[PDB]
Amino acid sequence: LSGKTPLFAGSTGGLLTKAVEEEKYAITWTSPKAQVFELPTGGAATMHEGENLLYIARKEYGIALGGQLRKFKITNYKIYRILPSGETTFIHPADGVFPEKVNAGREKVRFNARSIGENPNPSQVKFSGKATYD
Amino acid sequence: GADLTPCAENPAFQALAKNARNTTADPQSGQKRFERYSQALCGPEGYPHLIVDGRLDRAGDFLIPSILFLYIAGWIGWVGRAYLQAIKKDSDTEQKEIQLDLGIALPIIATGFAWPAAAVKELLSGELTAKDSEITVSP
Amino acid sequence: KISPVANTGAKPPYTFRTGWALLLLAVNFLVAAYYFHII
Amino acid sequence: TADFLIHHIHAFTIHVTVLILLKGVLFARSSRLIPDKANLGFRFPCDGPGRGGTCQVSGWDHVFLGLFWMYNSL
Amino acid sequence: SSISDTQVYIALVVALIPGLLAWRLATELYK
Amino acid sequence: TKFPKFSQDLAQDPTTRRIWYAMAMGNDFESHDGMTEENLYQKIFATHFGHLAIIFLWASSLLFHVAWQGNFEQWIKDPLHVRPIAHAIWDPHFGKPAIEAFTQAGANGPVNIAYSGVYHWWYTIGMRTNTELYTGSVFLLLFASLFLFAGWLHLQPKFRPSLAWFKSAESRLNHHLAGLFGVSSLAWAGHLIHVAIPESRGQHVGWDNFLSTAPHPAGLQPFFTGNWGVYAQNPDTAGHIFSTSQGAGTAILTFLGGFHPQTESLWLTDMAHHHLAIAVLFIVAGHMYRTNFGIGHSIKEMMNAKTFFGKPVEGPFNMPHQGIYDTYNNSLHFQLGWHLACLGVVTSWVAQHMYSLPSYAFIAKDYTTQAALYTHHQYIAIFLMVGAFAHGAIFLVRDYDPEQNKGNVLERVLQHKEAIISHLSWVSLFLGFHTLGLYVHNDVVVAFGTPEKQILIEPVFAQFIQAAHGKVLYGLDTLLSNPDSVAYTAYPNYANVWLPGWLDAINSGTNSLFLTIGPGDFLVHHAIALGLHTTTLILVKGALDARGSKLMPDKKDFGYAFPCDGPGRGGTCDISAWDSFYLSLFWALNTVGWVTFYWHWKHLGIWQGNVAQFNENSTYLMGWFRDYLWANSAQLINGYNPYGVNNLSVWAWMFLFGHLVWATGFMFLISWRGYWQELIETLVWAHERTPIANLVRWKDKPVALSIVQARVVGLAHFTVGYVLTYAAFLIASTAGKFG
Amino acid sequence: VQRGSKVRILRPESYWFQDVGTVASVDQSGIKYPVIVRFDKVNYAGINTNNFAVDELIEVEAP
Amino acid sequence: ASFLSSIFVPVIGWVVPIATFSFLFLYIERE
Amino acid sequence: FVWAFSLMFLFSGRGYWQELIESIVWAHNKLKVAPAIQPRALSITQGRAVGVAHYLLGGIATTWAFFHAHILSV
Amino acid sequence: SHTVKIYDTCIGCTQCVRACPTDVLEMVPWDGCKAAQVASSPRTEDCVGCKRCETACPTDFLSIRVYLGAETTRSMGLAY
Ligand code: CL0
Ligand code: CLA
Ligand code: CLA
Ligand code: CLA
Ligand code: CLA
Ligand code: CLA
Ligand code: CLA
Ligand SMILES: CC1=C(/C=C/C(C)=C\C=C\C(C)=C\C=C\C=C(C)\C=C\C=C(C)\C=C\C2=C(C)C(=O)CCC2(C)C)C(C)(C)CCC1
Ligand SMILES: CC1=C(C/C=C(\C)CCC[C@H](C)CCC[C@H](C)CCCC(C)C)C(=O)c2ccccc2C1=O
Ligand SMILES: CC1=C(C/C=C(\C)CCC[C@H](C)CCC[C@H](C)CCCC(C)C)C(=O)c2ccccc2C1=O
Ligand code: SF4
Ligand code: SF4
Ligand code: SF4
Repeated sequence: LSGKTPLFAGSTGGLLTKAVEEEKYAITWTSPKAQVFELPTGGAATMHEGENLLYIARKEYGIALGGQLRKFKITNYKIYRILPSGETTFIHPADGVFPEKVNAGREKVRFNARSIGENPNPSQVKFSGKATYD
Repeated sequence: GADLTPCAENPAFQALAKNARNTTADPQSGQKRFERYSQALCGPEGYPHLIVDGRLDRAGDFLIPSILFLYIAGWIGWVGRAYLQAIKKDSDTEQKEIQLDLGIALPIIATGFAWPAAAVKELLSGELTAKDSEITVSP
Repeated sequence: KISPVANTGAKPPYTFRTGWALLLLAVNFLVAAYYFHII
Repeated sequence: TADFLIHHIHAFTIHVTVLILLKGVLFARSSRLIPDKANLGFRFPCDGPGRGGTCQVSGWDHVFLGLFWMYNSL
Repeated sequence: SSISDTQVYIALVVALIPGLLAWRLATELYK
Repeated sequence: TKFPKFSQDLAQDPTTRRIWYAMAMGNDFESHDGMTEENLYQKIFATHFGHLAIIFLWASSLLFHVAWQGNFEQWIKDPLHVRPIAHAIWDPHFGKPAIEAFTQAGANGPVNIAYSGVYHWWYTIGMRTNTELYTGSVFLLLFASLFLFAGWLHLQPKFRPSLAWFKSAESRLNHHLAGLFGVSSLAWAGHLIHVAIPESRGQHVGWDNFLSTAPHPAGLQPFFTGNWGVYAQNPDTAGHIFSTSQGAGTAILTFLGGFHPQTESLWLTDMAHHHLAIAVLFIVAGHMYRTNFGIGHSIKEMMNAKTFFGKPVEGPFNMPHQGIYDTYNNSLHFQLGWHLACLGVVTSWVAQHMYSLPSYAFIAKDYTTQAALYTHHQYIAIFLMVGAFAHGAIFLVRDYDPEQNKGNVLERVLQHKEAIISHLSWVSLFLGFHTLGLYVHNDVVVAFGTPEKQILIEPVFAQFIQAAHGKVLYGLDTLLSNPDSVAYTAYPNYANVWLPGWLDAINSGTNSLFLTIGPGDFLVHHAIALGLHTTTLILVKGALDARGSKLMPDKKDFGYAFPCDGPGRGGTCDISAWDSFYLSLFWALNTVGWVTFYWHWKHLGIWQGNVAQFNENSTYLMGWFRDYLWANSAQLINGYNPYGVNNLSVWAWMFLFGHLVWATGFMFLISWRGYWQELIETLVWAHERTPIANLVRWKDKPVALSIVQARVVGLAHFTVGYVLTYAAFLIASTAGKFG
Repeated sequence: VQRGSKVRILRPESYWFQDVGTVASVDQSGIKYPVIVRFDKVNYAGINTNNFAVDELIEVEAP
Repeated sequence: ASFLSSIFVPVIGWVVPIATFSFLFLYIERE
Repeated sequence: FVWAFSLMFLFSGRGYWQELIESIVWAHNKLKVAPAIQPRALSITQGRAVGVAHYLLGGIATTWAFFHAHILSV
Repeated sequence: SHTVKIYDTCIGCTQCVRACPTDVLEMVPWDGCKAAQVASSPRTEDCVGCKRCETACPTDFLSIRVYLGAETTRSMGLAY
């Protein structure tokens, strides 16, 4: 990962021991202009003119931040999951496309080819290791 | 009749009548109140006890109040039911519920004196009840 | 929509329902008759 | 001795009332549980049963809870 | 006025018998 | 982490929720991972044995402390004026003034007075020394150990019963009715005749001499011959003194039908005759079914029958009961939800009788035991009743199969449930607007100094029940009040043997048998009506709507106890059928407030002789507030006054105790989770950022309580404060006055 | 069903189950639930319209 | 035989909770 | 009374009350007294607002009358 | 942890994916002739269970449900 940290004095709201012993998340974005943006956990910060990088505790902070970045006409925001062993994984735009847009590569997952009323009764599925939502 | 006596002969009733505590501006309202309750039945304490059994001797307790209510209450329901049905035929239904169309309501409020006749008419043949099928229901 | 949510299968007189209900009603008046000292 | 206790009781109830009220002010914008609380608004019931449950997490619901401690204090 | 002392100690020894069996019933249920 | 062996999901939980949620469903064998139907029944069958052992061990406790730390032998010589002792106190926290107060009932140490009434129980049955109670103590320990071994045995592989053995329903009814009800009833008449009747008459019968000593002089010749009338020839005279031979008789079975004059309790000879007739019917009742031999009824054939003598008929009473037999057996929650309701009714049935028809000796004059025993059972009647619907809802969510029923009677209820839930609302509303308005009209009217203007109405037709039993006080002159009527003098067979003694009991006025009813009694029964109609409205709704509703049709997929469906669709805060139970338990507790305050205040006027204060002041609600609660709480709050400490110091502490436990629940009900979770996160920050305490750390991540278990914790808090506060007030108000 | 008619839906787990609503449009395609219906009464969410299949709709009145 | 209460009461108040909470705390935290 | 009436809204939830109104709406559509304005249970934050309003009103009004009637006698 | 099941009543409005805070839902192409888009839930491990997706659905009842289940660090929204 490469980028600059946003300029802010620091805050109690931020990374805790989970980042060291468990997963920590990181978010990248590139802005043409330096503006003040509210951080996910309290406070405000400025953003450099190129390759801003921020570390965040959970995945929810990044997309919540990305929604704020979209207000400033920024869309090249990516999120990474950094494990304690240093393994990094590029996740949120898993493909070059965003999730709301459609792309041919993706496949449907846990799609129930029926209406919700057609699900079986629970008594019909007991002591079988299955559920009605299957 | 249970552990009671006629109030006019009950001494505890007469004991309270001397100090009646007139309610309205009329000075004799206290004595007049006890005088008219001389008909009912009081107990040992001296307060009157009504009997809603249905005896014609004591029908003014509950029965006469009963009939006077239901004629009044059915007026309110038949009026509300008819006013609501009249709105549904019109286009702007929800607004008329808040802003009453008095042109439609007061003719309906003029009726209702004969709500029992309209009730039996809808019961014997009409729209007093919708079918169980056409009504909405949970699964 | 396997089973309908509304029942069916009856006719206007309802003999079985009235026959048993009127019996339950006949008892209620017999009890009232003893109270009113009709019997 | 009785007034030493009661005056401390007053300080106890007052501090808790400030705790409920001051918390809603700072955490109305965002929280570790919910970072986008501002977009939902000042007056929302929750964000959902997820995260274990997010019930009475708004700035409004803090005022609702604090009003009970107004009664307990005064 | 009260029961003898010896009768009390006997009841306590008898109480071990449900106890040893209560442990056996419980451990068997966990399995 | 493998603590929940029954669930792998909770074990794979880093949070604290695993510890709380694991405590909950450790008893839910249906949700236990990899539980087959065979192991489910086999595990349930063994658990019953451990439960039965806890009962007998608990009973052994009551017999041991009274023998070792009790005054039963002294209480017999003067039962009315001697207080019974439950057990002894040993608290290092007590001071010298406290020990001085609790040294009561003629004891050499701090001691508790008993209010269960069990001193009156075994005395009537034939116990007269402390050694006899000790033999019962050691007997029940071995009797309990017998069951604990049986539970371990039936979990071993060879002795594990099969699934078909559990579903053999026609057999179980045959043995329970004939054996568990009948033979046990038949046996109890044996003890009454061999042990209780003579020892009430003075003769000491025990294990040493019961084989030699005869209950009746004539022996068994009148029975086996058939001349049964001999046993009822010489009855105990009215002047009989209990546990003595003065005015005694030789009869072992009689039908005197009334109260013993001295003890103000039922004739014990009738109780011997009582259980005889019941055991005969029960044994006769047992043989209905088709256990193995072919002789008897098959429930499945009777319920699936669609043919009367000539006509083709839908079913019994022309109602389709096609698939109810398999539904009852296959689904245990239907059984449990059913059996609790049957037991819940019986529990109230007990309470309604024991104060009116006291069986045991001298309980009628031990006023405190009568009240605690009444409040005991009716509180327990609720949880059994409220608990029945909770399982009836789970059955609809877990075990109910519509394809099996398919036109069943049970299918029809789900089809018109809206009329059931709707009309219940009208009945509840129709009562409360009127029951309150009449209480309020009478309350305001007395406030303005015109009590004559109250709406007092007599409970007319309720006297007709009493007048049909006697009770000349009203003057109705109906069936049994009428000497010339047909029921008074049975025309074909003038065998009204109960009528002479029974009429004397009602028309005495001293006992609590069919007490006088007044106008204040009228309004309270309708309040009790409002409690029961509305409590059913909540439970009936939750069960019938457990499967689905227009707001959340797919409710069966989630389960009985899920928190919510989410904010959308206007908000879904208590959709789950579990939350219907949660709101129902608030009512059922309130009903007994309406029942027991009515019981307690009505009886207090009688025990004190001041019947007028209840008949007059129960109309306006200030009377219940003033004459009952304010006046009777004087001795309680004065339990530990600044000047000294009396024997009622415990109740005052318990009174204020449950007050706190009542209100700590309100936090969990009012304040909800998301506020607390953020508060916890701040504490997690500080502990991870303290200089020295950073060394020690949680292994399970702290997490605020879930939405559902918070509602659980609030009920127990609400209920424990409900139970403890009133018990302290009920006992102290009665014990302080002793009448 | 032809556009403009009134149809009573018989879909369980639907707010307007056993209620009448006007068919606003139909899609001549292979899509499941092609019909589009408009009800006067609103959902708990305030949506007022939802697509259904042909079998669930029965012709109460003509167009 | 009143000395039994001096031994059996505190065992319930101290020895029972200490031993039970001690074993349980290790049992729930086991792996 | 008004204090205890508050506890209806604080303890309960909107999900129950909407389902109860549903069954009641059926009886009206049966007798054709159905309201044109579809009835809905109170919003979540409203049910909390309605409770605290009664909780404080019934609470303060009590000590209001107790303070008055007691001190006015003396 | 939590399961997110999607049903045939989808219409491809995409309001669900826009509402998700953790990006658990993706849009995939429906090979049939219904539309060129139907929802999916591939990254189901990051589901917190906030039910925002259900509030955004325009169906008479949901084309997408969220059946809660086993809890994890990601589902419980714990930053510690
Ligand atoms: C049998 C049942 C019964 C019940 C359920 C009640 C219930 C109540 N009484 Mg009543 N009483 C009952 C019987 C009763 N009372 C009285 C005489 C009485 C008086 C004179 C007053 C009440 C008050 C009250 C109400 C409290 C006011 C309020 O705001 O609500 C809920 C209350 C709260 C949320 C506040 C909690 C209660 C506190 C603050 C009391 C604790 C005092 C303690 C010393 C402070 C500790 C320290 C701090 C940290 C808390 C409460 C509804 C009134 C009141 O205002 O009391 C506070 C009041 O003035 N009652 C009498 C004798 C006639 C009887 C028999
Ligand atoms: C009538 C009461 C009762 C009964 C019969 C059971 C029965 C059962 N519970 Mg249980 N439970 C109960 C109440 C009860 N529970 C209550 C009130 C709670 C709290 C809500 C729980 C919480 C709970 C959990 C959390 C779990 C169970 C489990 C189990 C099952 C396995 C055996 C067991 O408990 O481990 C045996 C337990 C012991 C503590 C072993 C020691 C035995 C006793 C307690 C001590 C006896 C020794 C005696 C005092 C000392 C003197 C004798 C000495 C001389 C030797 C079994 C079916 C477990 C399961 O998964 O089911 C398969 C499980 O995980 N239960
Ligand atoms: C600081 C306050 C305090 C404390 C600590 C105590 C302590 C005690 N009092 Mg006491 N008392 C107090 C104030 C206090 N009192 C006051 C102010 C009064 C009024 C004057 C009294 C009046 C009083 C009387 C009259 C009696 C006591 C008794 C007792 C003893 C009961 C011991 C017992 O049986 O086991 C503990 C008792 C239990 C019931 C167990 C806990 C119950 C919980 C709720 C349920 C159990 C399951 C649990 C939740 C599961 C987790 C644990 C499990 C893993 C093991 C104990 C020494 C009794 C006594 O002498 O001892 C025999 C007695 O008869 N007290
Ligand atoms: C008598 C027969 C009986 C049987 C066999 C069962 C059995 C069952 N019930 Mg059930 N129930 C019963 C009676 C019964 N109940 C009654 C009478 C009621 C009415 C209150 C209920 C209400 C009820 C509900 C509402 C639910 C069950 C559930 C269940 C299942 C799970 C139990 C569980 O989670 O562990 C038991 C767990 C516990 C934590 C029990 C102990 C908790 C008590 C209240 C603590 C009290 C605090 C303390 C001890 C007091 C301190 C005193 C103070 C002075 C210090 C299980 C099949 C649950 C389920 O999912 O069913 C499938 C469920 O949701 N039942
Ligand atoms: C239920 C069982 C139980 C029992 C038997 C006791 C017993 C006792 N408590 Mg106690 N307590 C309990 C539960 C119990 N508590 C609970 C549940 C709570 C929570 C509310 C408390 C809270 C509590 C407080 C707050 C206090 C006590 C105190 C006391 C002691 C007062 C004795 C006295 O008259 O003054 C004292 C008389 C004396 C002769 C001096 C006492 C000397 C101590 C007890 C010696 C202990 C030796 C110790 C165990 C050595 C172990 C070493 C070994 C392990 C190597 C007594 C030993 C009081 C105390 O100070 O005790 C020291 C005290 O202040 N308790
Ligand atoms: C004659 C044969 C016989 C007898 C005596 C029993 C007896 C019993 N069986 Mg059983 N059973 C039998 C045959 C028999 N069974 C057969 C053939 C089968 C196979 C079909 C089964 C299958 C079976 C199962 C599967 C289970 C039992 C269970 C039980 C026990 C129920 C709990 C209990 O104690 O209730 C006692 C009940 C009474 C004493 C009477 C009813 C209660 C009334 C209300 C009381 C009387 C009223 C009176 C006023 C009360 C006053 C009280 C007094 C103190 C003042 C009980 C010990 C259950 C159990 O506990 O597991 C061990 C259980 O799970 N049995
Ligand atoms: C004293 C407190 C109190 C009161 C009065 C009520 C009253 C009611 N509850 Mg309830 N409830 C309470 C506490 C209370 N609850 C608590 C603590 C809980 C636990 C959460 C519940 C849980 C609960 C559930 C779960 C259910 C109820 C239901 C009901 C209704 C039953 C219908 C009935 O009998 O109508 C009688 C109604 C009354 C006596 C009140 C009418 C109002 C007054 C008398 C007239 C109004 C005029 C007003 C004074 C003037 C306006 C002045 C101006 C300022 C606006 C009724 C409205 C049930 C329901 O609604 O089904 C129909 C239902 O399902 N409640
Ligand atoms: C075989 C047989 C017959 C012989 C019968 C004979 C010659 C004796 C049989 C006696 C019997 C069948 C005795 C019953 C024994 C059970 C007893 C005695 C105890 C039950 C106690 C219970 C259950 C618990 C009681 C409790 C305790 C312990 C208390 O102390 C307080 C009360 C309570 C809590 C209730 C006859 C010739 C007929 C016919 C041929 C076959
Ligand atoms: C206070 C509070 C908390 C926080 C409470 C917490 C974290 C519990 C802390 C209590 C600790 C664990 C001590 C409790 C000890 C008990 C006295 C004994 C319990 C042990 C039994 C198993 C015997 C919630 O999480 C919550 C959630 C939803 C609605 C309301 C509330 C709520 O009111
Ligand atoms: C009772 C209750 C309801 C239901 C309460 C309702 C529906 C209140 C309705 C108040 C009035 C009576 C509605 C009708 C007003 C009429 C216009 C009055 C008729 C006009 C004449 C009086 C003139 C909730 O919605 C709720 C939601 C969340 C938490 C708790 C609760 C809760 O406790
Ligand atoms: S309990 Fe809280 S989170 Fe759940 S539905 Fe109600 S308001 Fe929303
Ligand atoms: S919001 Fe729901 S119905 Fe609409 S496209 Fe997404 S999953 Fe399908
Ligand atoms: S519950 Fe939350 S994370 Fe899961 S699909 Fe809905 S909005 Fe997305």
